[PDB]
Amino acid sequence: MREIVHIQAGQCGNQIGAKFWEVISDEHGIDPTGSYHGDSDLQLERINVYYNEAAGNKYVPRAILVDLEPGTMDSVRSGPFGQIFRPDNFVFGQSGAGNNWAKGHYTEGAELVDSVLDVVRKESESCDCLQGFQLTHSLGGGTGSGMGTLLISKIREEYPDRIMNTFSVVPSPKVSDTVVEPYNATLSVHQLVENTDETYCIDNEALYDICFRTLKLTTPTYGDLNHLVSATMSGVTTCLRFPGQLNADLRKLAVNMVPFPRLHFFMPGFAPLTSRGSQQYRALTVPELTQQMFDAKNMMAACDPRHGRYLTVAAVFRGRMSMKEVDEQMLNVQNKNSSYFVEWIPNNVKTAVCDIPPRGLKMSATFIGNSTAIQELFKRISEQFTAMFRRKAFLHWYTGEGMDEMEFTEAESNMNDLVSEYQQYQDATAD
Amino acid sequence: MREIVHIQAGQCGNQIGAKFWEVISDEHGIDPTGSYHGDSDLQLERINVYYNEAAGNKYVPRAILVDLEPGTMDSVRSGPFGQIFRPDNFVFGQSGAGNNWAKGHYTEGAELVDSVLDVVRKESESCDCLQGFQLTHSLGGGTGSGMGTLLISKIREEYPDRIMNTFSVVPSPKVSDTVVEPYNATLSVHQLVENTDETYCIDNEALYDICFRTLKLTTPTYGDLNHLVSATMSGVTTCLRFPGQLNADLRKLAVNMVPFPRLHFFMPGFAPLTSRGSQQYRALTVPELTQQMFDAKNMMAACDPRHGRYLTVAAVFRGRMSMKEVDEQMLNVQNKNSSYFVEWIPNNVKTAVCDIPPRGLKMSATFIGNSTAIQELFKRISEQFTAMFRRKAFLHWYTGEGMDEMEFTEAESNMNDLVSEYQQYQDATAD
Amino acid sequence: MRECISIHVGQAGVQIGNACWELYCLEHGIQPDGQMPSDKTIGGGDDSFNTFFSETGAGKHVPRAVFVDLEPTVIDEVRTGTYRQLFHPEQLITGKEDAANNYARGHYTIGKEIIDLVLDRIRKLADQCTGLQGFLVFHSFGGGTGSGFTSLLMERLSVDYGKKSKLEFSIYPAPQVSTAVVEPYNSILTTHTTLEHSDCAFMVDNEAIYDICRRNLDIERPTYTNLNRLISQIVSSITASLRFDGALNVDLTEFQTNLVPYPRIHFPLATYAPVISAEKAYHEQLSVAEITNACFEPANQMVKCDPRHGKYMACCLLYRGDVVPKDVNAAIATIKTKRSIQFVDWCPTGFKVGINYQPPTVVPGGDLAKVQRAVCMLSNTTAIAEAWARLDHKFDLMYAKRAFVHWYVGEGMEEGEFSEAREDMAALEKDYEEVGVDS
Amino acid sequence: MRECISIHVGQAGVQIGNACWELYCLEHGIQPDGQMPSDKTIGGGDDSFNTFFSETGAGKHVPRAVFVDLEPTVIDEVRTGTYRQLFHPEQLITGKEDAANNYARGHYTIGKEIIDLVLDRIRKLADQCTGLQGFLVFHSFGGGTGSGFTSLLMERLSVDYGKKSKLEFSIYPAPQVSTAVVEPYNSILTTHTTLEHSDCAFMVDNEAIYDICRRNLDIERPTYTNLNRLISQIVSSITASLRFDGALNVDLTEFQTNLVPYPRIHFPLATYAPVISAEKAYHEQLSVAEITNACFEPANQMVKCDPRHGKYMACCLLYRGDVVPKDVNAAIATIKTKRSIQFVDWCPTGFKVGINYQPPTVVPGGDLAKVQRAVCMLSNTTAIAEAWARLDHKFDLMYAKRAFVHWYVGEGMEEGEFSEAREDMAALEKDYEEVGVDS
Amino acid sequence: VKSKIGSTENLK
Amino acid sequence: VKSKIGSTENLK
Ligand SMILES: Nc1nc2c(ncn2[C@@H]2O[C@H](COP(=O)(O)OP(=O)(O)OP(=O)(O)O)[C@@H](O)[C@H]2O)c(=O)[nH]1
Ligand SMILES: Nc1nc2c(ncn2[C@@H]2O[C@H](COP(=O)(O)OP(=O)(O)OP(=O)(O)O)[C@@H](O)[C@H]2O)c(=O)[nH]1
Ligand SMILES: Nc1nc2c(ncn2[C@@H]2O[C@H](COP(=O)(O)OP(=O)(O)O)[C@@H](O)[C@H]2O)c(=O)[nH]1
Ligand SMILES: Nc1nc2c(ncn2[C@@H]2O[C@H](COP(=O)(O)OP(=O)(O)O)[C@@H](O)[C@H]2O)c(=O)[nH]1
Ligand SMILES: [Mg+2]
Ligand SMILES: [Mg+2]
Repeated sequence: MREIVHIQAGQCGNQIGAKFWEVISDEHGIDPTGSYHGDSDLQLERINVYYNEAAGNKYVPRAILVDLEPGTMDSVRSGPFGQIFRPDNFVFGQSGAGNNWAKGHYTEGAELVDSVLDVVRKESESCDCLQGFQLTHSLGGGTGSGMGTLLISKIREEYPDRIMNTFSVVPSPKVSDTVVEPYNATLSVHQLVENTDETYCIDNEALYDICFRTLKLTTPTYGDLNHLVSATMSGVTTCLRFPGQLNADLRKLAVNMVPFPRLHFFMPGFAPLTSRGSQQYRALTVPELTQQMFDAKNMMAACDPRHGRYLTVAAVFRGRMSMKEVDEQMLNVQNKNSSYFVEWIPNNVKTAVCDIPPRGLKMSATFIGNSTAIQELFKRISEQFTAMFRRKAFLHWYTGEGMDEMEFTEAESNMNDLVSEYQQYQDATAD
Repeated sequence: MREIVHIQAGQCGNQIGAKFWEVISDEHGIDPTGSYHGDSDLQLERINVYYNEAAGNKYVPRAILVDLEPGTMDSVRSGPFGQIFRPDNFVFGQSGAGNNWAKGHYTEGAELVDSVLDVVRKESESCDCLQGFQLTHSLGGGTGSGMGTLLISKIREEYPDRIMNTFSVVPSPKVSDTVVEPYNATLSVHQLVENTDETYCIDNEALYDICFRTLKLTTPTYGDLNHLVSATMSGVTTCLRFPGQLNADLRKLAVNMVPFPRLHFFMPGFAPLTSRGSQQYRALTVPELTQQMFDAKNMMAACDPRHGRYLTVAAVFRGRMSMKEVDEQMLNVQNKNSSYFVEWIPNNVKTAVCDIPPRGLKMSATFIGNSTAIQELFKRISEQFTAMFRRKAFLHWYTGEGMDEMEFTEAESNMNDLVSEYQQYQDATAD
Repeated sequence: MRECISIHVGQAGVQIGNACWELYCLEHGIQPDGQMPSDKTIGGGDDSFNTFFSETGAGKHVPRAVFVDLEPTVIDEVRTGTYRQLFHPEQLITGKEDAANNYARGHYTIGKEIIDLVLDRIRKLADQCTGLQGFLVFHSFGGGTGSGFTSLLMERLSVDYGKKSKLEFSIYPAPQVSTAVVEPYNSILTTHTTLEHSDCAFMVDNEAIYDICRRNLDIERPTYTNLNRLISQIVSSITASLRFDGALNVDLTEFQTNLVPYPRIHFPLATYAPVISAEKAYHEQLSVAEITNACFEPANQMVKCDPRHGKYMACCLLYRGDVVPKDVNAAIATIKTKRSIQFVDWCPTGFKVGINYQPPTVVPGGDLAKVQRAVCMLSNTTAIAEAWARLDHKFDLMYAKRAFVHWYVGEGMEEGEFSEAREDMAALEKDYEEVGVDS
Repeated sequence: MRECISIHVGQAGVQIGNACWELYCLEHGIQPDGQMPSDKTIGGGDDSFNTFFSETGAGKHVPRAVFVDLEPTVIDEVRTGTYRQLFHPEQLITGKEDAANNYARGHYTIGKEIIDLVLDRIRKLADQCTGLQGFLVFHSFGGGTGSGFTSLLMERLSVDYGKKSKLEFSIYPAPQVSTAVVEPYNSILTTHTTLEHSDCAFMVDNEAIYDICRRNLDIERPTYTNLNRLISQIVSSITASLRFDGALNVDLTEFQTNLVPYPRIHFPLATYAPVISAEKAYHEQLSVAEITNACFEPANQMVKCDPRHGKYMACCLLYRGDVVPKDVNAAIATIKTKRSIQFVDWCPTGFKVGINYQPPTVVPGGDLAKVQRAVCMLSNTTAIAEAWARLDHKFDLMYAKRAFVHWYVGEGMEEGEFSEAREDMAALEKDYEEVGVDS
Repeated sequence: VKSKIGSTENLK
Repeated sequence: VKSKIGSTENLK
């Protein structure tokens, strides 16, 4: 019924989406060949949310892979679960963006966007009732940032009422993996704040902090980070696929989480997360899930939520639970820690409970927080962008692709307006 | 009952007809020796549409092979299924046209046309109820163009009410395989527009585009192109040979497809067409056949139908199908894409459904579109012919065979009149 | 005693006839080869199925039907199928070339070649009857044979017999779904030529039956077979009063008497209820009132039109099976009370009632559920004026450009016949407008 | 003879309906597939459960219920669960997209797509009734469908039927526990729009039932199933007078007559007693007086409010089982004597009494103990003014900043409707203040 | 165009 | 804001 078109863009985003499809196919009992070998009847009851049936009991993921270089495409094709994707959906150029937003947004992505949109339209025509779109990409890259923003603009133009969800990997506060990361991030945010319904802020540095501090991993690979991001992704759209005591689709989350049209950048989280050894010392109760969810050191975005206030909070639980216990924990958190929630919104937390827990767990819960502490991320990116743009650092690389400097000025102005709005709404007396 | 006399002319046309007879003998279960070794009873129920019985359970195809050089005749005799043709029907001269329309139409073809017509009359006398004639040839060649046009004129004179169908290979928009292709094409069209009931525009360049883009063939040979053309041919006359829920012979298609006597040049198509690997990712439903049929990149004529309007459309389906599904898809295509159909014709699409799918398929469908976008082909040919005739380029080669220059002027005038008519009917307000 | 001759013209007619004769053989217990396992009496008796089946030889029942087609494909499907031994070998009449969706061909060019053969077969069948009531002609408007040859045969039968009732079961051109590009031409020409030579033409629509199969029968993908079986159920409900005795019998003449107020308005819409799948049959109490109310639902009409846009001029309700007449009385009174069901002021008595004893017969492998009772409604309403106006608009759009006109002119059609048919269709639209005016 | 149609809108409505219909099938002995093991009489009789179950086919009872939802998840849980063969397949109505906790969506954008289908189903059910008394609409305030579509359906039913009683069982937004962030908006809009189109809306609260399960049932961790089963017990106590005979019967109209003093004050609070576990059932003498006194305990109210903060305007005590009316008389006199239970001065006769013979039925695998008698109290008190003021304060806090307002404005909502609803809610608060003044 | 049925010929 | 029910219309 309610179907989601997943779009992969860039190395940082498509590389996640591969792990995401691994996890999703594991949840629904679909082996790396597309054949169904599950046990529970509920696995195929809502299988069409992500999977088209391919006339012979093979299920094909409704996914579209976009990049400007075929290397990541070959890597995805050769790896595990690379044989379930439809070969027609691997749309890729030959040049590559080179971490240049202007390039990937105006020349190479502009040449490839027509084929990408043809594939998107073909996937949307095959749907029963299109719920929305799902994009995975990074903000500080090339293909990812520019190509994803271009695709979001195009699709928002074509489908104005569908849901546009993006899981964006944001720049890290300490270590940057791209020398021009501020420009790409600022331009990508300027494009995102105008077209997306909700966007999730994944920060790699926070993911390494979680892997070392909580999971006690000494050698964490990108498999683990992509697995955490994919667990978040699966927890988001769980209510669309399995029944539960309280259902909450993407639109319900968007309504309950976005108070004003521009404040839609969320801090995702996940629980439970334990090391391999500490499993035998932790009982799994709803209070434990609640304690780990509302934890600053558990956020996947490198922004301390204790430095701001929560506008809205989504808490999607999974597994057999008591509604009284979940409601009790939410209310106790709101009452005991009232100094961290926005005053002019009563009942800040949205609650959803599903019946089917993730693979191997008795129960879990996905945290989605809309906190004003994301102004830290935005202000840091704005200050770095100003420091680099004042000297025109590497500005010629973007002006040589036909991009205007006034466009950079407008993007900086929009970023600062978003920062000022986030600051305006926190610490605003409800009187 | 209803019988068709197939006539082969030229290398480009007879070379198709060989593959066509291979496919037809495969459909009816007739081995390369003429013996019947089929399974279903329906294969022999309408076997006399193409096959004469030869007194001993050997079936001979009602085909006539015409050329001005015996090389292609020897190639057809030596290849597979070359032993099923009757040796009396290989009519060939010794000289060859040399890609000269004037030669093949006025001297060599004029010397051979008497024997060809004797064979045609002998084949027509043996019939029960002659439905019509079927010619396969090219427009930019020698024997093909001139000989086929001469034969069409002669047969239209002798049989004025029978159906004259020709499957013509038209010049390509980018690469020409003959330096004098514009002259031959223009003269052949001048002859065709006056005598044929319907003619199909096959363009090689579009066939390579289909083979590479859709079938994902890296080394496509003329076997594959002739096989696509033969699949179209077989899909056209399927209703005359096997039963179905909706029957549509050649005359029904001619009535429903040709609104005005001169606008009878069609753009054939075929579905489904998949690569060898992408078969496991595509479910075969009537909506899928409809989506692939009404696709500009699927047309076998190198003319984009999105640059014009559809006067009439024929959609002959094959295999077990639901009539509701086919009608629903046709109506949805007409409603959602109404800007591409002619306003002054309601219900632009003719529907026919047969029960027996092609060999190896669960179901298929042949597209026959009468679009005003063929004016692109005609205008390009006219402009090339004007550019070459203004300088009298290679005009002596045709005037030395007794041909008049005023005849070239008349042919150009008729071509431009056809272009102007096609332009007149599209974008003509139905008010 | 009372005989009825069915004539099946064109592919649609022949396929609907296959369905109808399968249903007849199922209802009367006749084996596919004409034999009867309970054949206790041979050479006479009653055996009320003598209306459609003639006793020949010794213990063989042959249908009183003539199958006419211009191409041998469909009739050859019949000649080699399940009922190859049921029909008389000379009742299956074929030409050699089709009409190609061309009214001109099937009426002048090709129809003249077999019209005499068809009429001679019909005469041979009619001479074997003692109480021949009328003919049943099954065909489609937008076709070839089923339009041109149908009109030619209607003219010839009106000349030969005259006072025998001439009922038609016609596939009305759907407003959106279509098969041929030139359906408006054939439909307008057929309506003009066969108007004054027909007594009552029952209207059905493939698009409306598609919608009924989707909504009610819960069949997402029906073929032409399901449509043919539903139409066969309608035909059986119409002829059951002849084939079975009941509490209130209605012969074929009563239909033309009660449903045709004016000689030029004889297009009643077919409607059948209940049409439900076997799954939801266990959850519904299919009482007389429920079915009588469902018959007037705009979503259950066999023709894609809105009865709320017009008024009812004459309505016929044919009940079958476990039906109590008091309940019919009460349900029809309730229907008359409803203000959403509008009747013309000049027809204060708007219903005609028929009640039979034979319940509907389930075709093995069929779609409809086994029910205790069913109602077939044959309503003559002014709502069909909208469909006629739609056909007229399509005809005008196609004819203003002279598109496809040469295909008919070159087959013996004079171009003035198009204009004459269009003028007559405008006159018919004005007739429908005039009858709908309260005064 | 007397029929009642239940309508279950939204996820909460559908789940409470699952509970209620399980309890009904248990009380009347109906198997999950509609069959009855003691089905001695088929096609009529009494069998008083004809109020909620219709006799169809031959020996099958179908509930007189319509399940409405905008997403297929909950209704598909129903369609593949234990009672998949109990409901009519067309009574389970679904859209394709949810309302997303948005009143605007479920009222204008999405509700308009299936409101006609729901009303046609309701009409088909009502036409099968001879003594239809009224409708039971189960929903929740702070939801989507269960608020917007509930209000739309209430308006349409008030237009279509008018004089039939329209009772509602609504999940009132809890003062502390909540699910959605925008519950105040939906609650205020629903209350404003459905106020003048409802006869009596019974109030229950998830937080109060949480507290009752913790204190009384000794259940530390109850799920939504326990809450649904307790609400189902309340519904059964309300409808038992229709479904069973007793010493003092009370039909549905008497509730709206006795509990609604003014047209705008029709929010009586539900209360049920005794609610005890099986462990402590052996240590208590559950007499009539004990249960009557427990009904007025502030800790046993199904709505999180303090009845001591207001006055009672009308009270209805529905007894079931081994109940002697003299004891009811004495217990109600004792209640009237207590000064801590304050009634308004303008209502000297404050109680309405109903006594049934059928004792409460224990659901197998349930929570409540098997008791000989139980009392369901439906009290209309001015204490709900505090809850209305709390909802108004939350609405003002959220609306002063225009938070979430665009989500409704972009769905067809005009921004002035918020202000109109808020003004009407202030007027309702003033109504509650005025009725509580002794004079 | 005029109608052809005489529905109003004797409207008395 | 004013009340809407007429509880005091005939307080006599
Ligand atoms: N209900 C129903 N309609 C049919 C069936 N077969 C064909 N039709 C309708 O018939 C119309 C076309 O006319 P045909 O009967 O097929 O043509 P024809 O009578 O054989 O005349 P020709 O053109 O000479 O072939 C289409 O609109 C179809 O909807 C059928 O089996 N059931
Ligand atoms: N007592 C009880 N309350 C429930 C139950 N299920 C949901 N609720 C309440 O319903 C409220 C939310 O409204 P829902 O009914 O879930 O939403 P909806 O009616 O489906 O409308 P949508 O927003 O479109 O999904 C919450 O406050 C819950 O407390 C239940 O099973 N029992
Ligand atoms: N979490 C995660 N982050 C990644 C991965 N690969 C790259 N990144 C991040 O993405 C950024 C590089 O952008 P990238 O997407 O590779 O450039 P692009 O291909 O041109 O869009 C760096 O900051 C990396 O930290 C991955 O597999 N997982
Ligand atoms: N599709 C197809 N086209 C061909 C084939 N052989 C030749 N042609 C085309 O026919 C044209 C040459 O004309 P040709 O028929 O060989 O000259 P002719 O023998 O004198 O009539 C060229 O444009 C070729 O592309 C073939 O086997 N298949
Ligand atoms: Mg035909
Ligand atoms: Mg819901």
